[PDB]
Amino acid sequence: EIVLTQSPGTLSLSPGEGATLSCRTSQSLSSSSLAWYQQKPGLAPRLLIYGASIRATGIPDRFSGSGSGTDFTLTISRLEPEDFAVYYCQQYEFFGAGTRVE
Amino acid sequence: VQLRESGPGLVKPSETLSLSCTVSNDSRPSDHSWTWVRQSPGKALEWIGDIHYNGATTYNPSLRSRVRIELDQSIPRFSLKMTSMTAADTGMYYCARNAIRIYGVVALGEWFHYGMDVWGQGTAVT
Amino acid sequence: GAAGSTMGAVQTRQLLSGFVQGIKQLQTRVLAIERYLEVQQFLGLWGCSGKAICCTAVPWNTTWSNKSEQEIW
Amino acid sequence: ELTQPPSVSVSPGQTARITCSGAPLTSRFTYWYRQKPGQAPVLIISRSSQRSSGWSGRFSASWSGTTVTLTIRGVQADDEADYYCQSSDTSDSYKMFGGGTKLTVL
Amino acid sequence: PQEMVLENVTENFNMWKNNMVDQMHEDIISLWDQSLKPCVQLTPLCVTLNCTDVTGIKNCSFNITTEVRDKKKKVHALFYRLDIVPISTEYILINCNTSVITQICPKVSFDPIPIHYCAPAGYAILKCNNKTFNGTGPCNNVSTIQCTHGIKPVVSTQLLLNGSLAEEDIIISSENMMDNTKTIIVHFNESVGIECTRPNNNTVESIRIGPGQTFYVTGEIIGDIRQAHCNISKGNWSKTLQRVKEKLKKYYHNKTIKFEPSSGGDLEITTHSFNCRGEFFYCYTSGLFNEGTNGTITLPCRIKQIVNMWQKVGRAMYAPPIAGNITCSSNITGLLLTRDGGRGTNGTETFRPAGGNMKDNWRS
Amino acid sequence: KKVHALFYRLDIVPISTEYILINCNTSVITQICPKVSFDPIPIHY
Amino acid sequence: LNCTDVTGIKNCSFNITTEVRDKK
Amino acid sequence: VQLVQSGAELKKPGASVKVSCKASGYTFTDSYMHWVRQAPGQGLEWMGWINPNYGATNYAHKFQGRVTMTRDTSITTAYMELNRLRSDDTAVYYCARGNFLRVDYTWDFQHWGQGTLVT
Ligand SMILES: *[C@@H]1O[C@H](CO)[C@@H](O[C@@H]2O[C@H](CO)[C@@H](O[C@@H]3O[C@H](CO[C@H]4O[C@H](CO)[C@@H](O)[C@H](O[C@H]5O[C@H](CO)[C@@H](O)[C@H](O)[C@@H]5O)[C@@H]4O)[C@@H](O)[C@H](O[C@H]4O[C@H](CO)[C@@H](O)[C@H](O)[C@@H]4O)[C@@H]3O)[C@H](O)[C@H]2NC(C)=O)[C@H](O)[C@H]1NC(C)=O
Ligand SMILES: *[C@@H]1O[C@H](CO)[C@@H](O[C@@H]2O[C@H](CO)[C@@H](O[C@@H]3O[C@H](CO[C@H]4O[C@H](CO)[C@@H](O)[C@H](O)[C@@H]4O)[C@@H](O)[C@H](O[C@H]4O[C@H](CO)[C@@H](O)[C@H](O)[C@@H]4O)[C@@H]3O)[C@H](O)[C@H]2NC(C)=O)[C@H](O)[C@H]1NC(C)=O
Ligand SMILES: *[C@@H]1O[C@H](CO)[C@@H](O[C@@H]2O[C@H](CO)[C@@H](O[C@@H]3O[C@H](CO)[C@@H](O)[C@H](O)[C@@H]3O)[C@H](O)[C@H]2NC(C)=O)[C@H](O)[C@H]1NC(C)=O
Ligand SMILES: *[C@@H]1O[C@H](CO)[C@@H](O[C@@H]2O[C@H](CO)[C@@H](O)[C@H](O)[C@H]2NC(C)=O)[C@H](O)[C@H]1NC(C)=O
Ligand SMILES: *[C@@H]1O[C@H](CO)[C@@H](O[C@@H]2O[C@H](CO)[C@@H](O)[C@H](O)[C@H]2NC(C)=O)[C@H](O)[C@H]1NC(C)=O
Ligand SMILES: *[C@@H]1O[C@H](CO)[C@@H](O[C@@H]2O[C@H](CO)[C@@H](O)[C@H](O)[C@H]2NC(C)=O)[C@H](O)[C@H]1NC(C)=O
Ligand SMILES: *[C@@H]1O[C@H](CO)[C@@H](O[C@@H]2O[C@H](CO)[C@@H](O)[C@H](O)[C@H]2NC(C)=O)[C@H](O)[C@H]1NC(C)=O
Ligand SMILES: *[C@@H]1O[C@H](CO)[C@@H](O)[C@H](O)[C@H]1NC(C)=O
Ligand SMILES: *[C@@H]1O[C@H](CO)[C@@H](O)[C@H](O)[C@H]1NC(C)=O
Ligand SMILES: *[C@@H]1O[C@H](CO)[C@@H](O)[C@H](O)[C@H]1NC(C)=O
Ligand SMILES: *[C@@H]1O[C@H](CO)[C@@H](O)[C@H](O)[C@H]1NC(C)=O
Ligand SMILES: *[C@@H]1O[C@H](CO)[C@@H](O)[C@H](O)[C@H]1NC(C)=O
Ligand SMILES: *[C@@H]1O[C@H](CO)[C@@H](O)[C@H](O)[C@H]1NC(C)=O
Ligand SMILES: *[C@@H]1O[C@H](CO)[C@@H](O)[C@H](O)[C@H]1NC(C)=O
Ligand SMILES: *[C@@H]1O[C@H](CO)[C@@H](O)[C@H](O)[C@H]1NC(C)=O
Ligand SMILES: *[C@@H]1O[C@H](CO)[C@@H](O)[C@H](O)[C@H]1NC(C)=O
Ligand SMILES: *[C@@H]1O[C@H](CO)[C@@H](O)[C@H](O)[C@H]1NC(C)=O
Ligand SMILES: *[C@@H]1O[C@H](CO)[C@@H](O)[C@H](O)[C@H]1NC(C)=O
Repeated sequence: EIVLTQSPGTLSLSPGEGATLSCRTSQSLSSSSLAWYQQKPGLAPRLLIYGASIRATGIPDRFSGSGSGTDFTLTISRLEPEDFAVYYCQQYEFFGAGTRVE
Repeated sequence: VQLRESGPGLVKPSETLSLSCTVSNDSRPSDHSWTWVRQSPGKALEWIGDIHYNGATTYNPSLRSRVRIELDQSIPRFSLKMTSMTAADTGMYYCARNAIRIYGVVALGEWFHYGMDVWGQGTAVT
Repeated sequence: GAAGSTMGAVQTRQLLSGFVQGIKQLQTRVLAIERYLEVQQFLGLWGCSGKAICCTAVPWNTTWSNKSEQEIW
Repeated sequence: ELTQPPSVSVSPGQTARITCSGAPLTSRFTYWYRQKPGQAPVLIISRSSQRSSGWSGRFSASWSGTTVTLTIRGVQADDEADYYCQSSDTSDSYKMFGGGTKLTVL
Repeated sequence: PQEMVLENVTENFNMWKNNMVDQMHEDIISLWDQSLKPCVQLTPLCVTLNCTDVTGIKNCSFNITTEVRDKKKKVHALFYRLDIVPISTEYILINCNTSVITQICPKVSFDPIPIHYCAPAGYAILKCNNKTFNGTGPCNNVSTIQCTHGIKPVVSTQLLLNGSLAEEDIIISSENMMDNTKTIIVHFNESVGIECTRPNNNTVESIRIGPGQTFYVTGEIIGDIRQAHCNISKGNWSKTLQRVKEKLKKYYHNKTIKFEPSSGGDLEITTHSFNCRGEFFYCYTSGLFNEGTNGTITLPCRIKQIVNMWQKVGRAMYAPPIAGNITCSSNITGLLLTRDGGRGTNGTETFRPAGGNMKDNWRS
Repeated sequence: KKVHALFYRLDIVPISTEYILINCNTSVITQICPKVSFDPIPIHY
Repeated sequence: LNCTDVTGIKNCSFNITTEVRDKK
Repeated sequence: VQLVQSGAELKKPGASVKVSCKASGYTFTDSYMHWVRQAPGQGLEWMGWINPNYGATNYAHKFQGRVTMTRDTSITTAYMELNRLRSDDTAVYYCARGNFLRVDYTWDFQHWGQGTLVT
């Protein structure tokens, strides 16, 4: 029932640029309830941020995020070639559709 | 316990037989399955089907299309409507009281039939 | 009993006597003895061996959330 | 489907073993009834108890495998009658009778 | 056991991040391990069992090394089908090849007597007296006590038995209802009578297996082999459940509130288990959580002797049998639930009973 | 291995010539350890 | 232990009382 | 953390698959074994979790009645059996261990297995 819409767009960008990604939550939840995922083309997804601010092990420093209530946001400062893949916002149980970067 | 039947007797082909059965001097009709059987001359007994006071009913697999069974009518009664009866299949019809000895909680299936404890006087039908 | 009471308007009679009054329940009692000695030693080192309320020679800094007597008591 | 021999013959004073065999009998009780010519059937072998499956009188029943034998100690001329076994299928879907055995006294 | 009310005091209680549950669990483990040290160990009894039908009960014949070690004696015993596994008619006692079965000692009762918890020197226990207190958050007025009330350490799975009733209203609690991996506790303010029984007339036979070691078995049931059943009344139940439904309407987005049976799982969690007089019942609850007048909701039950609760890898427990019948009258004062997830739409929330994670039974 | 031993009649009970050690079927016999003397030395309190 | 040569290592075959006590 | 999943195969209408998520090298008992369905080039879905010490399982409302999730702890291998598959069940299937496994109490799926692309 917790609806997790995601912003449109395909982000036709080159390496070295930035990227702003966002995910919306349908109820007033704290920051601990939302996480972000890299979705690779045909490989196992991995976790970056759990709790909307705490980074995970084996992850570079270029990814940061914040948000409380609604309109949670992820920002990447330097898009390496491997970072041009899909990105998912995970709730308790319902995953996200996934905003696209080319 | 006594069972007394009542019907036309003289039944022609392609007609619906009807045989009601009054039950007398029975303290607890609810705890006995009530069934009909038949015996034609020179043949073994054939089971028509049984009913209970809960409402559960079960008929013979290769007679059910013809027969249906009636329910309680204050005075403990149960009947047998046999549509499309033929004169090639006649016989002597009996009411019977498949008694039930209950030994545990009857909801959990903790019961077993004592058998056809009492039998009616029987009526020959054509 | 005076937990929700304001500071203005009992320590020795009621609360302080309740600090000493298998291996598990022996460890918790040795630990009770250690905490009673680690508080009584602190008081003895602050010149408060036999008394419960002590005025001390350390002035109250303005940086330790300075509040008036009316606000506090 | 139940089945039993058409007839069994035994002299007065000895014992006859009417046998009844079928598929559901390895899991369900086998009742027996006695029928005279014209008169209504009566109950001769009943299930008095869940486990004992006992009897009280000259009739008795013995179970083994898929066959049940009605055994009548002390046969008399009055006992000359048809005997019908009954079993109640694999599940409680329908009751069903056997072909009947006519006991004749020599 | 002194109590003193604390006026004008508000404290942020937390039922879930508590430590007395994590100490009560370990103290139950410690006492159950200590109490089963001078008791029989059924390692010699792990032998081939010639088991035939007596139903769910098997007549098993086997041989043993008797008190005179160079002599073997053949004995018989009635074992339930849940207490044996095949290896034909050859069986072995369940959890022999993973655990060391330990017979529960006769002449030492394992009754859950009330247990108070008294704080040590220098500490205190605060009790929250607010009647509508769900388990988390501030309390209107509290009370410092030395020793807690009588806490019966019951063992259950889906219905909390012989607990403490809520004073005024039904009390529902979770860490976070939108999280689905977290059991929802519901406290009834009105007790529901539940009378349950094992109606089999057992005869206990003693088997000597060593110097002073005795092994008590069932043998020669007398009369009908009847089924253990657990009666609840359809009057008070579904009234209490309708009240629970009304209360669970408010703590979520508006949706129809209605109940489903338990999911798949170990007979230890798919059925309301407990312990009555040392006999372990496993009563199915499909007749309670499946959709109204006076009657009875008679539940089938399966008796299990070899049980391993608070699952310790390498330990089991043979609960000895009792002659005659027993009866099990208790007071349901609670209910453990969980919530199915998914994008199921239709605006109906399916609540199933949940079991395991034994600490919940002492969080209540 | 077959062995022999002299046992007093008070230390065995019959079950003929077949016997068993007394209090086997009620108690767990424990041999008193050699090289550890059980002398009642004086004990102060 | 019925031990033969496999060096300082011996291949030893022997029998045991398994989890079912009346089977070797 | 080592998770070794099984291989996929197209299953006709009415068959049954039994996919496995054989684990190694950690405390299997104190670890949820959530299952996750990847729709083809689409958003993920939550099949269900399985506590392996008791088997206590919760599936999704979509697949409630069509799936069943057994676990084996002796060999520390969890299972997931899916009956009555249709042709619309085209997806990939992974097993994720999380929900207080990592520091945060909320569902934080870190380690993932090998994938299984039963159509
Ligand atoms: C839960 O709820 C249920 C109801 O839902 C509670 O009550 C149970 O109800 C059922 C009926 O629904 C009760 O059935 C009755 O059972 C007895 C059977 O007698 C048993 O005990 C005797 C011991 O002395 C024994 O003799 C009986 O017969 C055996 O032996 C004879 C020997 O020949 C043999 O023929 C039999 O086949 C048996 O082997 C038997 O073991 C009986 O009293 C009742 O029937 C008679 O009684 C009444 C009047 O007395 C009459 O109306 C009947 O027609 C008949 O004459 C009946 O079948 C059941 O007993 C109840 N359950 C229990 C456990 O007792 C149940 O109690 C609730 N549980 C709890 C915990 O509260
Ligand atoms: C929830 O709470 C209820 C209420 O407390 C519990 O039900 C009681 O459970 C106790 C403990 O098992 C039961 O007590 C037992 O009762 C038996 C019957 O006793 C009667 O009959 C004997 C004669 O046979 C009389 O002497 C006696 O006075 C009674 O009239 C006995 O078999 C038991 O005695 C055995 O255990 C004691 C240990 O205390 C030994 O000393 C004895 O030697 C003997 O082995 C025992 O007394 C009690 O009857 C139950 N009450 C009711 C109303 O049913 C529930 O168990 C509890 N629920 C859960 C899940 O724990
Ligand atoms: C148990 O009871 C406590 C209160 O005793 C409940 O706490 C309540 O929690 C909700 C959120 O889960 C709070 O709602 C929101 O709170 C924020 C401030 O934290 C506020 O800005 C929002 O507008 C909104 O009100 C709520 O305030 C809080 N307290 C009360 C008194 O309602 C808790 O949810 C209960 N839980 C269970 C499972 O029973
Ligand atoms: C403590 O009790 C007080 C009342 O004495 C509760 O405050 C209100 O209680 C009423 C009646 O139940 C509710 O309708 C209100 O919503 C409560 N107010 C608030 C702000 O919640 C108080 O909630 C109780 N505390 C707990 C934890 O239940
Ligand atoms: C348990 O709580 C329920 C719910 O508040 C109480 O049921 C109410 O009982 C009163 C009695 O006067 C009725 O007027 C209300 O309509 C009832 N409410 C509902 C929702 O049915 C119940 O009385 C409480 N039990 C105890 C023992 O206090
Ligand atoms: C359970 O079975 C035992 C079997 O012995 C019954 O005990 C017998 O009870 C009868 C009652 O008529 C007495 O005549 C016997 O002497 C008893 N035998 C012994 C060895 O005590 C017992 O009554 C049965 N229990 C129930 C509830 O039926
Ligand atoms: C279930 O709770 C009821 C009360 O709600 C208990 O009934 C009381 O039991 C005590 C036992 O000391 C008796 O003194 C009272 O007279 C009973 N009260 C009423 C109103 O009947 C009942 O015993 C509880 N059940 C169990 C099994 O403990
Ligand atoms: C009913 O049968 C009993 C059997 O004992 C008999 O005494 C009684 O007279 C009968 N009653 C009627 C009304 O036929
Ligand atoms: C609580 O506050 C009120 C404020 O009027 C005060 O009268 C009362 O004494 C306080 N409680 C205690 C225990 O002192
Ligand atoms: C007390 O205040 C003075 C003000 O100059 C400050 O330098 C000093 O650090 C303070 N002392 C403490 C212990 O904070
Ligand atoms: C079990 O006991 C029966 C008793 O008749 C015997 O015939 C049978 O051989 C036994 N089974 C085994 C496997 O030894
Ligand atoms: C048990 O031991 C006895 C010794 O007399 C032997 O006869 C029997 O076959 C053995 N059977 C089983 C099933 O262990
Ligand atoms: C304070 O706690 C006492 C305990 O005796 C209780 O009677 C009283 O109702 C509580 N106060 C309120 C406002 O509920
Ligand atoms: C249970 O045992 C008692 C003790 O004799 C007996 O009075 C009662 O009839 C028995 N009931 C059942 C249902 O087994
Ligand atoms: C077994 O012990 C009893 C006392 O419990 C004793 O009287 C008896 O003699 C012992 N058995 C044998 C065979 O000696
Ligand atoms: C050891 O095993 C071999 C296998 O061939 C066998 O021939 C030999 O007799 C065994 N030795 C003994 C001492 O049993
Ligand atoms: C061990 O036991 C088996 C039992 O089959 C027997 O065949 C073998 O000779 C025994 N051998 C040794 C060396 O212990
Ligand atoms: C041995 O234990 C395993 C679990 O470790 C169990 O699955 C198996 O059934 C047991 N063996 C036998 C022969 O029952």
